[PDB]
Amino acid sequence: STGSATTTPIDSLDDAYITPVQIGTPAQTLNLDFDTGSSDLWVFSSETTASEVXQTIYTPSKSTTAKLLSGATWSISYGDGSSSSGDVYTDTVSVGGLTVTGQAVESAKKVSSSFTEDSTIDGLLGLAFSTLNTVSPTQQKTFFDNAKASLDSPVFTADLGYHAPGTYNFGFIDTTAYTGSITYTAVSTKQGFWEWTSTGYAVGSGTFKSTSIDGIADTGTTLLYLPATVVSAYWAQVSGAKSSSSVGGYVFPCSATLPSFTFGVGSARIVIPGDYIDFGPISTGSSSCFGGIQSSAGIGINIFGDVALKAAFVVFNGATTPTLGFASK
Ligand SMILES: CSC[C@H](NC(=O)[C@H](Cc1ccccc1)NC(=O)N1CCOCC1)C(=O)N[C@@H](CC1CCCCC1)[C@@H](O)C(=O)OC(C)C
Repeated sequence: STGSATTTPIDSLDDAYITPVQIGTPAQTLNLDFDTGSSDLWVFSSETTASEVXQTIYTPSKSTTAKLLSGATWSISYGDGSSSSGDVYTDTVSVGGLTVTGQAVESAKKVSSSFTEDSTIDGLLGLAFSTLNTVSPTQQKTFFDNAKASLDSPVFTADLGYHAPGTYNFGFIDTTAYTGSITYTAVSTKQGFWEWTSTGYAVGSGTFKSTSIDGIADTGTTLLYLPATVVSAYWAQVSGAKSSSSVGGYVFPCSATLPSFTFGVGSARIVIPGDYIDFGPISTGSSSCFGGIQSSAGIGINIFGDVALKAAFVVFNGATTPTLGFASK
Protein backbone atom coordinates (compact mmCIF):
# COMPACT_ATOMS: atom_id res chain seq x y z
CA SER A 1 0.00 0.00 0.00
CA THR A 2 0.81 3.67 -0.26
CA GLY A 3 -0.64 7.00 0.84
CA SER A 4 -0.35 10.53 -0.55
CA ALA A 5 -1.65 13.61 1.29
CA THR A 6 -1.48 17.33 0.65
CA THR A 7 0.22 19.48 3.28
CA THR A 8 -0.55 23.18 3.53
CA PRO A 9 1.07 26.07 5.37
CA ILE A 10 -1.08 27.22 8.27
CA ASP A 11 -0.42 30.93 7.56
CA SER A 12 1.30 33.29 5.16
CA LEU A 13 4.63 32.89 6.96
CA ASP A 14 4.94 29.08 6.54
CA ASP A 15 5.02 28.84 10.35
CA ALA A 16 3.88 25.20 10.19
CA TYR A 17 2.22 22.75 7.84
CA ILE A 18 -0.99 20.85 8.37
CA THR A 19 -2.09 17.60 6.72
CA PRO A 20 -5.55 15.99 6.93
CA VAL A 21 -5.82 12.78 8.95
CA GLN A 22 -8.89 10.58 9.15
CA ILE A 23 -9.47 9.05 12.58
CA GLY A 24 -12.13 6.56 13.59
CA THR A 25 -15.23 5.02 12.08
CA PRO A 26 -16.90 6.92 10.52
CA ALA A 27 -13.81 8.99 9.75
CA GLN A 28 -13.28 12.23 11.71
CA THR A 29 -10.98 14.46 9.69
CA LEU A 30 -8.51 16.55 11.70
CA ASN A 31 -5.66 18.71 10.39
CA LEU A 32 -2.48 17.59 12.14
CA ASP A 33 1.07 18.92 12.14
CA PHE A 34 3.31 16.10 10.88
CA ASP A 35 6.32 16.41 13.15
CA THR A 36 9.52 14.47 12.50
CA GLY A 37 10.81 15.88 15.83
CA SER A 38 8.37 13.94 18.05
CA SER A 39 6.62 10.59 18.19
CA ASP A 40 3.11 11.08 19.53
CA LEU A 41 -0.11 11.22 17.51
CA TRP A 42 -2.30 13.36 19.78
CA VAL A 43 -5.45 15.29 19.11
CA PHE A 44 -7.82 17.87 20.50
CA SER A 45 -10.72 15.82 21.76
CA SER A 46 -14.12 15.75 23.38
CA GLU A 47 -12.08 15.13 26.58
CA THR A 48 -10.13 18.42 26.28
CA THR A 49 -11.00 21.04 28.93
CA ALA A 50 -13.63 23.18 27.18
CA SER A 51 -12.04 26.52 27.96
CA GLU A 52 -8.82 25.26 26.27
CA VAL A 53 -10.60 24.40 23.02
CA UNK A 54 -11.01 27.25 20.53
CA GLN A 55 -10.01 23.45 16.49
CA THR A 56 -11.73 20.34 15.18
CA ILE A 57 -11.90 17.67 17.86
CA TYR A 58 -11.85 13.87 17.92
CA THR A 59 -14.74 12.26 19.83
CA PRO A 60 -13.77 8.67 20.66
CA SER A 61 -17.37 7.78 21.70
CA LYS A 62 -18.48 8.51 18.14
CA SER A 63 -16.01 6.01 16.65
CA THR A 64 -17.09 2.39 16.52
CA THR A 65 -13.43 1.27 16.18
CA ALA A 66 -12.06 3.27 19.16
CA LYS A 67 -10.71 1.15 22.02
CA LEU A 68 -9.48 2.59 25.31
CA LEU A 69 -5.93 1.55 26.04
CA SER A 70 -6.55 0.77 29.70
CA GLY A 71 -4.25 2.43 32.21
CA ALA A 72 -2.27 4.34 29.55
CA THR A 73 -1.50 8.04 29.86
CA TRP A 74 0.73 10.52 28.04
CA SER A 75 2.32 13.92 28.62
CA ILE A 76 4.56 15.81 26.23
CA SER A 77 6.38 19.08 26.00
CA TYR A 78 8.02 20.50 22.89
CA GLY A 79 11.15 22.57 22.20
CA ASP A 80 9.08 25.77 22.10
CA GLY A 81 7.72 24.98 25.59
CA SER A 82 4.20 23.99 24.48
CA SER A 83 2.61 20.91 26.07
CA SER A 84 -0.39 18.62 26.37
CA SER A 85 -1.44 15.42 28.15
CA GLY A 86 -4.24 12.88 28.37
CA ASP A 87 -5.32 9.30 27.86
CA VAL A 88 -5.02 6.86 24.96
CA TYR A 89 -7.26 5.10 22.47
CA THR A 90 -6.39 2.80 19.63
CA ASP A 91 -8.34 3.47 16.45
CA THR A 92 -8.22 3.33 12.67
CA VAL A 93 -6.13 6.14 11.22
CA SER A 94 -5.80 6.97 7.53
CA VAL A 95 -3.43 9.40 5.86
CA GLY A 96 -3.76 10.04 2.13
CA GLY A 97 -5.56 6.75 1.57
CA LEU A 98 -3.11 4.66 3.67
CA THR A 99 -5.00 3.01 6.56
CA VAL A 100 -3.51 1.72 9.78
CA THR A 101 -5.66 -0.21 12.27
CA GLY A 102 -4.89 -0.17 15.98
CA GLN A 103 -3.00 3.16 15.88
CA ALA A 104 -2.56 4.83 19.25
CA VAL A 105 -4.51 8.10 19.23
CA GLU A 106 -3.57 10.16 22.27
CA SER A 107 -6.61 12.16 23.36
CA ALA A 108 -5.80 15.45 25.07
CA LYS A 109 -7.39 16.16 28.42
CA LYS A 110 -5.54 19.51 28.48
CA VAL A 111 -3.45 21.59 26.06
CA SER A 112 -1.16 24.57 26.66
CA SER A 113 -2.04 28.11 25.66
CA SER A 114 -0.24 28.19 22.31
CA PHE A 115 -2.28 25.17 21.19
CA THR A 116 -5.54 26.89 22.20
CA GLU A 117 -4.42 30.05 20.43
CA ASP A 118 -3.69 28.31 17.11
CA SER A 119 -6.99 27.52 15.46
CA THR A 120 -5.40 25.74 12.53
CA ILE A 121 -3.63 22.87 14.33
CA ASP A 122 -5.90 20.11 15.62
CA GLY A 123 -3.04 18.03 17.00
CA LEU A 124 0.23 16.37 16.01
CA LEU A 125 1.27 13.27 14.08
CA GLY A 126 4.75 12.41 15.25
CA LEU A 127 7.19 10.81 12.80
CA ALA A 128 10.39 10.57 14.86
CA PHE A 129 11.41 7.19 16.24
CA SER A 130 8.96 5.42 18.52
CA THR A 131 11.45 5.49 21.44
CA LEU A 132 10.41 9.13 21.97
CA ASN A 133 6.71 8.33 22.39
CA THR A 134 5.40 9.58 25.73
CA VAL A 135 2.73 6.96 26.50
CA SER A 136 3.21 5.13 29.80
CA PRO A 137 3.49 2.43 30.92
CA THR A 138 4.17 1.03 27.41
CA GLN A 139 5.26 3.36 24.64
CA GLN A 140 3.18 3.35 21.46
CA LYS A 141 4.33 3.11 17.86
CA THR A 142 4.11 5.91 15.36
CA PHE A 143 1.77 5.85 12.40
CA PHE A 144 4.79 5.22 10.15
CA ASP A 145 6.04 2.33 12.26
CA ASN A 146 2.58 0.69 12.23
CA ALA A 147 2.29 1.19 8.46
CA LYS A 148 5.63 -0.38 7.53
CA ALA A 149 4.35 -3.96 7.38
CA SER A 150 1.90 -2.99 4.62
CA LEU A 151 3.84 -0.28 2.77
CA ASP A 152 5.33 -0.90 -0.67
CA SER A 153 8.65 0.37 0.80
CA PRO A 154 9.33 1.41 4.44
CA VAL A 155 9.73 5.11 3.53
CA PHE A 156 7.91 8.40 3.71
CA THR A 157 8.78 11.59 1.84
CA ALA A 158 8.32 15.25 2.71
CA ASP A 159 7.85 17.76 -0.09
CA LEU A 160 7.05 21.02 1.68
CA GLY A 161 6.17 24.13 -0.33
CA TYR A 162 7.44 27.70 -0.10
CA HIS A 163 4.18 29.58 0.56
CA ALA A 164 2.51 26.75 -1.38
CA PRO A 165 0.88 23.35 -0.89
CA GLY A 166 3.10 20.28 -0.83
CA THR A 167 2.92 16.56 -0.25
CA TYR A 168 3.64 13.81 2.24
CA ASN A 169 3.92 10.38 0.59
CA PHE A 170 4.08 7.05 2.38
CA GLY A 171 5.47 3.88 0.78
CA PHE A 172 6.94 5.19 -2.48
CA ILE A 173 9.30 7.75 -3.99
CA ASP A 174 7.75 10.00 -6.67
CA THR A 175 10.56 10.37 -9.18
CA THR A 176 8.78 13.30 -10.80
CA ALA A 177 8.89 15.36 -7.59
CA TYR A 178 12.60 16.18 -7.61
CA THR A 179 15.52 16.91 -9.93
CA GLY A 180 18.86 15.10 -10.13
CA SER A 181 19.24 12.16 -7.80
CA ILE A 182 18.64 11.59 -4.09
CA THR A 183 21.74 11.44 -1.93
CA TYR A 184 21.35 9.42 1.25
CA THR A 185 23.20 9.98 4.52
CA ALA A 186 23.48 8.01 7.72
CA VAL A 187 21.02 8.50 10.59
CA SER A 188 21.73 8.11 14.28
CA THR A 189 18.71 7.15 16.41
CA LYS A 190 20.58 7.47 19.72
CA GLN A 191 18.41 10.50 20.66
CA GLY A 192 15.28 9.23 18.85
CA PHE A 193 15.49 11.77 16.03
CA TRP A 194 16.24 11.74 12.32
CA GLU A 195 19.74 12.91 13.32
CA TRP A 196 22.43 13.20 10.68
CA THR A 197 25.67 15.05 9.98
CA SER A 198 25.81 17.66 7.24
CA THR A 199 29.19 17.87 5.53
CA GLY A 200 29.34 21.66 5.56
CA TYR A 201 27.89 24.84 4.13
CA ALA A 202 28.36 27.81 1.84
CA VAL A 203 26.91 31.32 1.92
CA GLY A 204 25.75 32.71 -1.40
CA SER A 205 28.39 32.41 -4.11
CA GLY A 206 31.20 31.83 -1.60
CA THR A 207 33.23 28.84 -0.59
CA PHE A 208 31.91 25.59 0.87
CA LYS A 209 33.40 25.03 4.32
CA SER A 210 33.76 21.37 5.31
CA THR A 211 32.58 21.41 8.86
CA SER A 212 30.51 18.64 10.35
CA ILE A 213 27.10 19.87 11.48
CA ASP A 214 25.22 17.28 13.56
CA GLY A 215 21.53 18.11 13.47
CA ILE A 216 18.02 16.79 13.03
CA ALA A 217 15.56 16.91 10.16
CA ASP A 218 12.48 18.42 11.84
CA THR A 219 9.35 19.15 9.83
CA GLY A 220 7.77 20.53 13.05
CA THR A 221 10.28 23.38 13.41
CA THR A 222 9.77 26.52 11.37
CA LEU A 223 13.33 27.81 10.98
CA LEU A 224 16.88 26.59 10.25
CA TYR A 225 18.89 26.61 13.51
CA LEU A 226 22.64 26.23 12.98
CA PRO A 227 25.84 26.85 14.94
CA ALA A 228 26.50 30.42 15.96
CA THR A 229 29.62 30.71 13.81
CA VAL A 230 27.78 29.46 10.72
CA VAL A 231 24.83 31.79 11.28
CA SER A 232 27.18 34.74 11.83
CA ALA A 233 28.92 33.91 8.52
CA TYR A 234 25.55 34.01 6.75
CA TRP A 235 24.32 37.32 8.18
CA ALA A 236 27.72 38.93 7.63
CA GLN A 237 26.71 38.91 3.96
CA VAL A 238 23.52 40.91 4.63
CA SER A 239 24.40 44.55 5.14
CA GLY A 240 21.40 45.55 7.23
CA ALA A 241 21.28 42.43 9.38
CA LYS A 242 21.87 42.55 13.09
CA SER A 243 21.11 40.38 16.09
CA SER A 244 18.27 41.79 18.12
CA SER A 245 18.08 40.82 21.71
CA SER A 246 14.55 42.15 22.09
CA VAL A 247 13.14 40.46 18.96
CA GLY A 248 15.03 37.25 19.68
CA GLY A 249 17.28 36.72 16.66
CA TYR A 250 18.74 38.21 13.53
CA VAL A 251 16.60 40.87 11.86
CA PHE A 252 17.26 42.65 8.59
CA PRO A 253 15.57 45.09 6.18
CA CYS A 254 12.69 43.46 4.33
CA SER A 255 13.94 45.09 1.15
CA ALA A 256 17.25 43.23 1.24
CA THR A 257 18.02 40.66 -1.43
CA LEU A 258 19.35 37.79 0.62
CA PRO A 259 22.07 35.34 -0.41
CA SER A 260 21.28 31.67 -0.74
CA PHE A 261 22.51 29.17 1.84
CA THR A 262 23.87 25.80 0.73
CA PHE A 263 24.23 22.78 2.99
CA GLY A 264 26.10 19.56 2.29
CA VAL A 265 24.61 16.08 2.17
CA GLY A 266 27.65 13.92 1.60
CA SER A 267 29.09 15.16 -1.67
CA ALA A 268 25.73 16.64 -2.69
CA ARG A 269 24.53 20.19 -2.10
CA ILE A 270 21.09 21.57 -1.25
CA VAL A 271 20.62 25.23 -2.06
CA ILE A 272 18.12 27.23 0.00
CA PRO A 273 17.13 30.28 -2.06
CA GLY A 274 17.64 33.63 -0.37
CA ASP A 275 13.94 34.35 -0.41
CA TYR A 276 13.28 31.31 1.76
CA ILE A 277 15.51 32.85 4.48
CA ASP A 278 13.27 35.91 4.61
CA PHE A 279 10.81 34.66 7.23
CA GLY A 280 8.79 37.85 6.97
CA PRO A 281 8.09 41.15 8.63
CA ILE A 282 8.31 41.31 12.43
CA SER A 283 4.81 42.82 12.26
CA THR A 284 2.56 43.63 9.28
CA GLY A 285 3.96 46.65 7.49
CA SER A 286 7.26 46.65 9.31
CA SER A 287 10.42 47.56 7.47
CA SER A 288 12.24 44.90 9.52
CA CYS A 289 12.10 41.18 8.78
CA PHE A 290 13.03 38.17 10.88
CA GLY A 291 15.72 35.84 9.62
CA GLY A 292 14.99 32.24 8.65
CA ILE A 293 18.48 31.11 9.77
CA GLN A 294 19.11 31.55 13.49
CA SER A 295 21.63 30.34 16.05
CA SER A 296 21.04 26.94 17.66
CA ALA A 297 22.98 27.95 20.81
CA GLY A 298 19.84 28.50 22.90
CA ILE A 299 18.26 25.16 21.85
CA GLY A 300 21.35 23.03 22.09
CA ILE A 301 20.60 21.07 18.89
CA ASN A 302 21.02 22.04 15.24
CA ILE A 303 17.67 21.81 13.51
CA PHE A 304 17.05 21.53 9.79
CA GLY A 305 13.53 22.87 10.07
CA ASP A 306 11.12 23.93 7.37
CA VAL A 307 13.28 26.75 5.95
CA ALA A 308 15.76 24.06 4.93
CA LEU A 309 13.46 21.15 4.25
CA LYS A 310 11.14 23.06 1.93
CA ALA A 311 14.13 23.61 -0.42
CA ALA A 312 14.44 19.83 -0.88
CA PHE A 313 12.63 16.61 -1.54
CA VAL A 314 13.36 14.68 1.66
CA VAL A 315 13.25 10.90 2.03
CA PHE A 316 12.80 9.38 5.48
CA ASN A 317 13.99 5.81 4.95
CA GLY A 318 12.71 3.72 7.80
CA ALA A 319 14.48 0.48 7.01
CA THR A 320 15.96 -1.30 10.00
CA THR A 321 19.05 0.84 9.54
CA PRO A 322 17.39 4.19 8.73
CA THR A 323 18.83 6.77 6.38
CA LEU A 324 17.84 10.26 5.23
CA GLY A 325 17.80 11.30 1.59
CA PHE A 326 17.84 14.75 0.07
CA ALA A 327 17.24 15.81 -3.54
CA SER A 328 17.01 19.23 -5.11
CA LYS A 329 13.63 20.16 -6.58
C1 LIG B 1 13.51 24.48 19.39
S1 LIG B 1 12.19 23.68 18.38
C2 LIG B 1 10.78 24.78 18.38
C3 LIG B 1 9.67 24.11 17.54
N1 LIG B 1 8.61 25.09 17.38
C4 LIG B 1 8.57 25.90 16.31
O1 LIG B 1 9.48 25.89 15.43
C5 LIG B 1 7.35 26.77 16.18
C6 LIG B 1 6.31 26.04 15.32
C7 LIG B 1 4.94 26.65 15.40
C8 LIG B 1 4.60 27.72 14.57
C9 LIG B 1 3.34 28.27 14.61
C10 LIG B 1 2.39 27.78 15.47
C11 LIG B 1 2.74 26.80 16.37
C12 LIG B 1 4.00 26.22 16.29
N2 LIG B 1 7.70 28.07 15.59
C13 LIG B 1 8.44 28.96 16.32
O2 LIG B 1 8.81 28.68 17.46
N3 LIG B 1 8.83 30.10 15.72
C14 LIG B 1 9.58 31.03 16.43
C15 LIG B 1 10.55 31.73 15.52
O3 LIG B 1 9.87 32.38 14.45
C16 LIG B 1 9.25 31.28 13.64
C17 LIG B 1 8.24 30.59 14.46
C18 LIG B 1 9.09 22.87 18.22
O4 LIG B 1 8.93 22.85 19.44
N4 LIG B 1 8.72 21.89 17.41
C19 LIG B 1 8.03 20.70 17.85
C20 LIG B 1 6.71 20.48 17.06
C21 LIG B 1 5.75 21.71 17.13
C22 LIG B 1 4.54 21.40 16.24
C23 LIG B 1 3.51 22.54 16.23
C24 LIG B 1 3.06 22.81 17.63
C25 LIG B 1 4.23 23.10 18.55
C26 LIG B 1 5.28 21.96 18.54
C27 LIG B 1 8.91 19.45 17.70
O5 LIG B 1 9.43 19.34 16.37
C28 LIG B 1 10.04 19.54 18.71
O6 LIG B 1 9.84 19.67 19.92
O7 LIG B 1 11.27 19.54 18.16
C29 LIG B 1 12.43 19.64 19.08
C30 LIG B 1 12.87 18.24 19.39
C31 LIG B 1 13.51 20.39 18.28
